[PDB]
Amino acid sequence: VLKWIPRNLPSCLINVESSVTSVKLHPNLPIVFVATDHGKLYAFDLFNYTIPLASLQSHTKAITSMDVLFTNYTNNYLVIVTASKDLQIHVFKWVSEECKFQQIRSLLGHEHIVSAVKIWQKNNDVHIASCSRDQTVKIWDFHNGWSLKTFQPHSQWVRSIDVLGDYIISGSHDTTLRLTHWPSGNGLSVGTGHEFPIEKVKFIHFIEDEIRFRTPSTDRYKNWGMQYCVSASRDRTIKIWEIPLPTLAPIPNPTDSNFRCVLTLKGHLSWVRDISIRGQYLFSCADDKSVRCWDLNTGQCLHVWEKLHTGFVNCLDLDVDFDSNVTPRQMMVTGGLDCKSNVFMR
Amino acid sequence: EVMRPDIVIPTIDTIKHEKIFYDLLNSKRGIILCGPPGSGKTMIMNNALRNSSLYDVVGINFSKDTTTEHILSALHRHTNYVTTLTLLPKSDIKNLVLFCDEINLPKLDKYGSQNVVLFLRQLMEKQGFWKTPENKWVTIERIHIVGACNPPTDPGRIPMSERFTRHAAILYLGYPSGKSLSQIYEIYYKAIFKLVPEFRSYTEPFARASVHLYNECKARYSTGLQSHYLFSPRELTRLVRGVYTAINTGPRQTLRSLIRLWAYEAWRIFADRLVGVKEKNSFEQLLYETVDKYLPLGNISSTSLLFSGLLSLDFKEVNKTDLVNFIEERFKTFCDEELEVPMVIHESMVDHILRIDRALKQVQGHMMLIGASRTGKTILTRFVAWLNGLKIVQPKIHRHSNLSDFDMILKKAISDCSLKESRTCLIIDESNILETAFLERMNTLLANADIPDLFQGEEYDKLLNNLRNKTRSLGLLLDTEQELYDWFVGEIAKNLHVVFTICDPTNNKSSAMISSPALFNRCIINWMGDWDTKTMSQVANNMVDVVPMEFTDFIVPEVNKELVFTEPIQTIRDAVVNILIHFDRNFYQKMKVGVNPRSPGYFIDGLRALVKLVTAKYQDLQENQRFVNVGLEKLNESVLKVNELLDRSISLVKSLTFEKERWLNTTKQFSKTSQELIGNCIISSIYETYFGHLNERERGDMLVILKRLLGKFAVKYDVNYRFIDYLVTLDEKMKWLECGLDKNDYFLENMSIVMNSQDAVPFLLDPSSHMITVISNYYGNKTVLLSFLEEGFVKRLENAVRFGSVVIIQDGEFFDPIISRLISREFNHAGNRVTVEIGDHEVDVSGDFKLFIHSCDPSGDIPIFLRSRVRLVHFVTNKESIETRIFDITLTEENAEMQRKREDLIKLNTEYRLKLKNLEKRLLEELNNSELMVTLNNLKKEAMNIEKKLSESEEFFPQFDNLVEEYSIIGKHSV
Ligand SMILES: Nc1ncnc2c1ncn2[C@@H]1O[C@H](COP(=O)(O)OP(=O)(O)O)[C@@H](O)[C@H]1O
Ligand SMILES: Nc1ncnc2c1ncn2[C@@H]1O[C@H](COP(=O)(O)OP(=O)(O)O)[C@@H](O)[C@H]1O
Repeated sequence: VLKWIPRNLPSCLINVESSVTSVKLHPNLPIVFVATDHGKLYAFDLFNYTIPLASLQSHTKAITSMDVLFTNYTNNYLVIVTASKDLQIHVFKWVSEECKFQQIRSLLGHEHIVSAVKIWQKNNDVHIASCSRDQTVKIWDFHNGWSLKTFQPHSQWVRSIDVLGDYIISGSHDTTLRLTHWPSGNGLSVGTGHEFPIEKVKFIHFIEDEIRFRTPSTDRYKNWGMQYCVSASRDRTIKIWEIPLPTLAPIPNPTDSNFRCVLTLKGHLSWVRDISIRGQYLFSCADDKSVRCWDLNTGQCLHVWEKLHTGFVNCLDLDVDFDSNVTPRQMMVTGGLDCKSNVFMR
Repeated sequence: EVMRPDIVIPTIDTIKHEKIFYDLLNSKRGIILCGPPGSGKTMIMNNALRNSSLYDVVGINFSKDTTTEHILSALHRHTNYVTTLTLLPKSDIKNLVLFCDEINLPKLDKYGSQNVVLFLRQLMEKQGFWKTPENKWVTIERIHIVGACNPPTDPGRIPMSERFTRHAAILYLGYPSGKSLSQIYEIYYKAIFKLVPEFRSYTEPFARASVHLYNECKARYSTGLQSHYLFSPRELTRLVRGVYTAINTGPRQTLRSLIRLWAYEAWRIFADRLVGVKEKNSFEQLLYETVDKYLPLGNISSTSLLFSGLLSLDFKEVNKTDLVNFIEERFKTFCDEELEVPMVIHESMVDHILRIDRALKQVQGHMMLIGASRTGKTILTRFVAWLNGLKIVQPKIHRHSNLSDFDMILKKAISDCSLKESRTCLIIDESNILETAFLERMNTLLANADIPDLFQGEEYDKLLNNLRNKTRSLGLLLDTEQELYDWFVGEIAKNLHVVFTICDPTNNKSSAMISSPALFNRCIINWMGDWDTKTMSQVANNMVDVVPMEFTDFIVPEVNKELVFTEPIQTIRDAVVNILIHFDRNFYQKMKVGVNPRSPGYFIDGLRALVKLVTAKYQDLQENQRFVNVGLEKLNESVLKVNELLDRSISLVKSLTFEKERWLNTTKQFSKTSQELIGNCIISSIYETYFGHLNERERGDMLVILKRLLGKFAVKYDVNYRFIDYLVTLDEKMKWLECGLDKNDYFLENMSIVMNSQDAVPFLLDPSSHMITVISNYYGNKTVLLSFLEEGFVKRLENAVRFGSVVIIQDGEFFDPIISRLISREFNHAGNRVTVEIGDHEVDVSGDFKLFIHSCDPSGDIPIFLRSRVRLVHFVTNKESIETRIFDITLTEENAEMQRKREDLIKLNTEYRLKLKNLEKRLLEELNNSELMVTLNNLKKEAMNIEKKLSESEEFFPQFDNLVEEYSIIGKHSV
């Protein structure tokens, strides 16, 4: 149920007026979300692609990334947050009765182009993460409407981030990664080994089901929360990084302030644009009009999906399996610069 | 082992020369080696000196300006001053050998002596020298001297005194024979082809083919054609190294792939520097003959060989279309990330990107981009460096600078390359070399892997401290000074690639750059030259295919095939492209440019101006026709309703008969003006962008040329064309006249060019210094007057661009290179904000910021970098201006009342005509937005009153005509 591999040909083709920059899968109902270089935010279902569910132009420029989440409360809706090149972040409300888009509010404050967005829920509290060319990651509060933390984890500008509880890792333009503890806002470790700027970085979430890189090593490091982080850059490589253990407000160890080359992998002909984790397999694409599936165990490209897009292919993602509230269904969507998108079913 | 420069193949001649060179060293006798470039003097002495543990090599390269202090600076890091004075080497066992390359290069003074030659003969004959700062005699004890030189018959080589060569044994080395070259390079090709055992039997034909190609290139391309057509075995070693690199970083090869790869390497080694297309075709036929006679495969032209490692993990030939699309997407990303430029990519650009990338991948890989200005030298260098991840360092050399700023910039660049291991591309323009000491620094940096002059003394000590700290950071075990400095120079050689940009190779400074011995034998000369007409066709089609083009009838003319360089004519787009290319060729031919490279900046500027002007004019014409059509339809509907079915409506209908007639006439002439819209748009664009630096006579001549060439390609234009009537609006005309323009149409035309240049900053060449006052009246108190010759000008300009005030910079012939990023309009858009880099710190652009450059010196000195980007406009007085000014002066000093009445009447008449034109505009707007009848009647009555006033005012013109006829003799004698 977790070893699903996509076929060699998509069953549906999505036509978009402009290039697709980001996609996201609805964890509950079969609806995929489509970007637009013109700045539109589409809504497409997996059975009738001939007509959009909704469409609007709220951004004067193209968008960079999208993310969704269905919140839970022990005391219930899907929230859409989108960042664009118009110096603003727009948070949208997705209704299910009439299946339209509703605008909640717009976030301002970033000095230049915002690029990545992360959303998480913990202790019945939700926040929105954000990084831009202002070389500062800014995490804001959805309910309060004000920022909660702002710090500089890199000399140059940060392109991609991810959040796992109280830790956040940043991917910048200067070929180095920085792990920072969010409530304290201090750097912990640095990672060298890259020669080209990072495109997207995310954690290797712990799963329980025998994957080498998705299991803890020792009891204390199991209690740390996470072991590995996966990062893709423009040197056509995706690198797996071993996080050193800090002094545990964590304190950086002077003798353990450097990362380690757990596993580096090659095989892409151009800049690896995105990464995703599903079971023992890692999915990725690049500018070489190809989609891959790299096994975490042997570190070898199992399947090559060649020439799915005439131009560049930008975005792909899977369903989250580490979260109990989200069922990891066997849906895959890929979006490309050729103004077309491919969705894989079964 | 091909990449290692210390490898030799022992032949008879090599071992003979090496043994006698070693014997002459061991005799404590001076040695001077004479031979043509590439003979192998450096090779034999390096070979003879690695096989000895008793001698050490110090490498000095002499240029046109080398002094004694350079020879001293190259040795103080190698030698210790001891008082036993005595200048001993730092080592106690090994001796020292002073390789002085190109001894003939240092020049004579005005009294026929060379300083360094006399210093060397003092070093050998007298065994020492007098230390200048404290006047003491230091005795050289264990330093030998080795000279390498070329025969004096070569150009740039000057005779050497016999008092020097008395003490120096002389050996002559000629070029190796063809058989020896074939043997040596079949050994090289066997070493290369060890990687491919399937084709190990083709080594000898490949080597003989390479040697034959070398001999035919050396015979055909001699110095008599071009000053840099110097070929040597070093070219063939570079060919071999490129072949090895492309084999090593490539896939499994076939025999056809080997032929194509070797041919591409030969193209990039031999035919990079070829200027004329005839020599390129000669090299193509020579390659065909060499392949046919030696290695018995498709077309082997330069553009048909596109080898690249961008599209895969290995170096291999790629298709054209996928490479073009990949480069277009990468360049869009580059414009999004580093700097935004409106550049479209063509095939020769793709080839230039490939060869620049090929050179930049190499260790110790430099460039000399020779070609016209605005060709794409530095922008493609930056793009290739961004693809490779290199760091761009453009030196901040400006006016009021000296060697100290260049030394600090190069020191910081070397420190970043070595200590910080930051891979760096260093781009040197021809305008960044102010003095010949700049060339000395560049030559020392390229010949060796350092500059010993900068880092000497306490600078040497802090270098040692920094390098020990960095090496201890990297965990490398080394203690000696020699190993540490070898690591230093290895890091410098590995992580630094100097790229040279030359715009005018005929200039003396650029000739010194090209003819420099270390800038020639180490760099990779890349003579791109002026754009060929195929490139112009590609860029022109690619930049006019995005506009609404086909909206009128077109008949393809029957023209000669030879004059058409584009695809066969099928619509007006190819006709427009051919017209623009042909006019560029004719303009550059008539200006007597000679063999000088021709800048395509005029062509690109005219293309962009045509695009924007035809867009604006078509929008305006479509809007005007829509308004006229809906007004006529509304009038017809109202007339039909009145006929089918009260006094005010009837009066309005009857009074608007003239407007209906005018609307019908404009509707009838819409077809005529749509026929001629493309033609006069082309004429206006070219007339704005090409004729800015021209006088009236040649402007009229080239306008006749443009009209004839436009009628040749069946593109219609306006027979009664006039640029003032087509661009200069009446509101702008009155604003300019009240701002202080002359009544001459030449000056209004020039200012119309000045204001209608929103992309390029205008150059105001006004000797009378009147345009400064005019523009100061134009922008009111917002304007500011700066100067290149004043102090604190940088801060004034920065404050002016923060506030957004309009800037006029005086003294344009003293151009300051710090504003070069403002000149090329390199703007970084910070979201809604625009920022630019001036000097050393970035500054914001407000949006209402305008830049003007003024110069009152005719026949001044405008650099080609400044010349190629600015809309240079001459303001030179002529016939009509003299006549008008003399007439005005004599009227003012004879009868001022009549002159005042005449000028007031002219101003009132033109104001009344403007009010009339705005009034018909108001009637058209009111009828388009359909109380109203009473307002229309009032406006019609106002029009009638103003027309009657003008008719009454037009009764004094014959008196002015009589005054003109009376004072025309005074005017013509004045002129
Ligand atoms: N065994 C050999 N015999 C003769 N020439 C050789 C041999 N091996 C290499 N060469 C050639 O000699 C050249 C060395 O020339 P070089 O000494 O750099 O010229 P210069 O004398 O102007 O410094 C190399 O490019 C190489 O091709
Ligand atoms: N193929 C092209 N299409 C459009 N513009 C071009 C092209 N090639 C060059 N340019 C123009 O040339 C400018 C950059 O030229 P640059 O490399 O700075 O010339 P140089 O090296 O002589 O200073 C750009 O502003 C661009 O407008």
